[PDB]
Amino acid sequence: RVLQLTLGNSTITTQEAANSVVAYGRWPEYLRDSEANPVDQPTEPDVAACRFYTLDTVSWTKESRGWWWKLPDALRDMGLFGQNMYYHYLGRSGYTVHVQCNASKFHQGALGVFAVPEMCLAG
Amino acid sequence: RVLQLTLGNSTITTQEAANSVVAYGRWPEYLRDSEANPVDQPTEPDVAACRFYTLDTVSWTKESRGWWWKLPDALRDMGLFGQNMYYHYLGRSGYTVHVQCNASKFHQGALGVFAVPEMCLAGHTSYQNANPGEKGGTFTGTFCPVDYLLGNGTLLGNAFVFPHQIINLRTNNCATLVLPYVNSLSIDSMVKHNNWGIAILPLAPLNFASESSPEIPITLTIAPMCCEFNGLRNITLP
Amino acid sequence: KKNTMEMYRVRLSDKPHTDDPILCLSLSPASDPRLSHTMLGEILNYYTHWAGSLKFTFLFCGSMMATGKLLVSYAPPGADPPKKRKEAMLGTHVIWDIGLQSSCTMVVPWISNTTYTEGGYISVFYQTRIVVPLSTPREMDILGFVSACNDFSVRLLRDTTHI
Amino acid sequence: FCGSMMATGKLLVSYAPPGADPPKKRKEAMLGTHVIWDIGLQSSCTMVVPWISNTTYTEGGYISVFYQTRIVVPLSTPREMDILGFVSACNDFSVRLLRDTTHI
Amino acid sequence: KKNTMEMYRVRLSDKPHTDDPILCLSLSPASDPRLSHTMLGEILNYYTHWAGSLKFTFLFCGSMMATGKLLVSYAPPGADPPKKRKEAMLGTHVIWDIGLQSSCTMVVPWISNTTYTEGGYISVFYQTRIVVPLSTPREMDILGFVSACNDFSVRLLRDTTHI
Amino acid sequence: RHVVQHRSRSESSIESFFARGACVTIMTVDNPASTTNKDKLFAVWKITYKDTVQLRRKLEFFTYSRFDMELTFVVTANFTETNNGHALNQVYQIMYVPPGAPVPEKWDDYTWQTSSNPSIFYTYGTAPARISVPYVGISNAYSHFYDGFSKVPSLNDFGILAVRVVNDHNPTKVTSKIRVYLKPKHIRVWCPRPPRAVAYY
Amino acid sequence: RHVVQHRSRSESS
Repeated sequence: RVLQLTLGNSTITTQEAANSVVAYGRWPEYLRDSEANPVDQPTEPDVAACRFYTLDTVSWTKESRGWWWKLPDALRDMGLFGQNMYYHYLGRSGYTVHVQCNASKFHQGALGVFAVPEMCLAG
Repeated sequence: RVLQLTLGNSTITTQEAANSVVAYGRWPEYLRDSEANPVDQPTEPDVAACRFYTLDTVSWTKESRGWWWKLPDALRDMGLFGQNMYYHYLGRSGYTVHVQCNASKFHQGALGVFAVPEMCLAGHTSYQNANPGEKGGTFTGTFCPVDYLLGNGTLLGNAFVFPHQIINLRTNNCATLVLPYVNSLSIDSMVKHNNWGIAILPLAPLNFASESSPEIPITLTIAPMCCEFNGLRNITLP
Repeated sequence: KKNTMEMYRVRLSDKPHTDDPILCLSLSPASDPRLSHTMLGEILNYYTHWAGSLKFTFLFCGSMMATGKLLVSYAPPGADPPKKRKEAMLGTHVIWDIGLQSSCTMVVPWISNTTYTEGGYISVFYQTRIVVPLSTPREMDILGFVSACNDFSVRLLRDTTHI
Repeated sequence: FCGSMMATGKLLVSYAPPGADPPKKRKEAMLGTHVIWDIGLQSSCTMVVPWISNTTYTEGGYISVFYQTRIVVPLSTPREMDILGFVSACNDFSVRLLRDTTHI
Repeated sequence: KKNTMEMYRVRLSDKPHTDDPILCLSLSPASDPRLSHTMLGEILNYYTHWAGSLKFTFLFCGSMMATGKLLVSYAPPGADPPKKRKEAMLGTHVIWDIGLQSSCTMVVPWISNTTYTEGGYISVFYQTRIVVPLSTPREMDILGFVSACNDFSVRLLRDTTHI
Repeated sequence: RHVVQHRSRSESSIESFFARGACVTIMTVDNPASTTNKDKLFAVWKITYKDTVQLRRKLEFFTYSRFDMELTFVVTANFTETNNGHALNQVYQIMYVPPGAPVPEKWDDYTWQTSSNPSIFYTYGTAPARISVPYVGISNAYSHFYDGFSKVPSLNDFGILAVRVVNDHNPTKVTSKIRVYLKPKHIRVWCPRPPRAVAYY
Repeated sequence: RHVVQHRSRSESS
């Protein structure tokens, strides 16, 4: 089984979405009417910018200690999402982070992929 | 009566669309299925780029001989239309050119607004020279093409074979031209090829009472209509 | 004026009441150097015989404040053109009030092939001089337009275009 | 607009949303959100701006006015007019947490 | 390589992460010396006008153990080809996982007659470098195949074959 | 002379106006006598309306057009010399090269044999030759005016007519002229324009 | 030059 997913002009291959986690069991959703306002006014460009963007790959080694990214920061130079992220003043968005990792059967190791709200780092 | 028209984030005021001409009685329309192809593939962004764009006003004087603009050329720096006109390779679009002109009751004169298909001018052999963009060019009475010849060796009195309107200040002071996409092809390059050309020439010259405003403003407001382009459309097979 | 923009504008002005016509246009659309090079005349030059009506349309391009009257007279063929306003009025005419309507249309019916001066005349006279409110200019321009009617007919192509 | 009944022209009333610096030229204004106000046709122009909220405790946006055309007058009519401007909240508008700070 | 068996194999290897494309093929099936002498191109040389889609198909011919990702980008006509992987990703592309599918197909639509460099590009970049389990060779080959679609159309025969 | 005429517009139709035979070129070829012969052994002419003012003007009344093309070849030869010229009846190859196809460069060029290019083999003395080329335009109408450029830093191809004499080693030089009579057919036109003067024609 | 063309294979017969 090999599932090929297309968003817009962008296609990726996934071995299977067999174990795909949803933070707090809450799927991304637009701002609901109960929490919106016709005078504090949003628009929905989830047409084109909402596509797969594939960052430059990182190289896991024996000495690697870890990597981290911020969102929506990482996508601030990523085409229409990066454009909208600067043209517009206020914005909201969920994400789907698919961390693929390509290894043989003769490699071994484990990664912990953690999604953190308000990931304030420090020295 | 004063009709206020909104396209997108853009609003203009029209005294009335009482005499608004449609070239050849054909309204702008997308490329129809009989002339389209799912393998020669268009898309329709007529959402945002298709808005009113208002060029920088020109000043009609006693000495003015005329002005001219090319399309889609004039809109090549006009926001999303200008963006699409360069990102995409092939495009088609009709237009709505609303030539407003603001004058008192103590000014007098007449303009002939002419929409020309394939308005090849001549003293021509130069892109920058033949495509002045947003500001357009001007005619002469003797490069810049000749008033009475339209540049193309062509008595202006016969120019009324083209889609046109007459802005005679004593009567109406505005004109509207609804231009459909006209070309030998259903779709074509916008950057290499201008389909339409607007030409505004004072038929009757400007004149006015003693210490009136010496030069009145002619304002062009061009709205793309049924703007559609190529065609990034790729099929990925399993 | 010829081969300029001024060759299309009949200037009205303020000057002594001479009943000489503002214009007197002969209705030879094929051979009249004025009507000859109109689109109508350009097509008629391609044919040998033709018949129908011509609608002429004079358009006033003065001030919204200007007021006055013109006499647009039609002289049928065989009649020499009228030289004075009375002769024009006692014939077929339209008194065109400028202040009320900015244009005047006139459909002439008996237009036919020259051969292979007749046809008639459309003349314009001052009925009244033009009245302006203030320092408004006392120099206006009237334009004129011509076309065939739907009835109009041509036949026996005679392309004569060489160098 | 508080000029003559004879005056004619066009103004460009542009709205710059918050976070966007104000437009400096008429083209920048036109390519954004704007209203072309014909003076000779309507003596006033209204514009409802939506995203107004508390400062803290320069942002909010801009309403700019440009000459699209210069103003045309018939005769010795003065070429010096005045436009007034008025502002109000809408029915939707909302305030809270009173902060009377009025002392001497 | 030309006029040998090696002219058909794009070699993937292990070398510094330069985002230069593995290949950048221009979609001029009639005049492009690569696509020119394909069967498609051989037939297109017999005609003057043609239009349709081309399906390209890259086939990985490495180990069953090899793993990695390639980026197969499509640049439409009028756009110069992408030079880096990010430019390619922000356009139209397919991330081809080698370990999961041994081939990748891509149907390009806007192919038409040259005249009488445009057409677009199919580029291939390393998204990831290729991962092998052991002393398995780190030098693979990808092949490429091209064909017209059923929609494809030619007309006005132009046999130009002389000595 | 002044006659009552009923409504009649049939002859002002586009077909009646345009579909009229008219000479568009006079090609010339000399017999392949190896005497002093240059250039002369074969004629070539790119089909175009821009070389005859009548058709050019009538078309430039409009912006866009479509039409088939009935070509008719009137051949006329004679001996170039006072020489008591005896010559067996000559045959003329009248090749039509479609648009975007190679042109002959020699009498013995490969193009003359090419199967693509339709050729008439006309025996002198017989009825004038004739072919009907269809609308061979790449676009959907012949454009007389094209506001636009080839590259961003007017002209349309109707084909070529090449002509040669097939008879090989002729002793007497026979000069020949082929008047090409073009007749547009099934004409459609779009977007009328003012006519030009007869100035730059 | 870049013209929209419908399906046409008659001449490739």
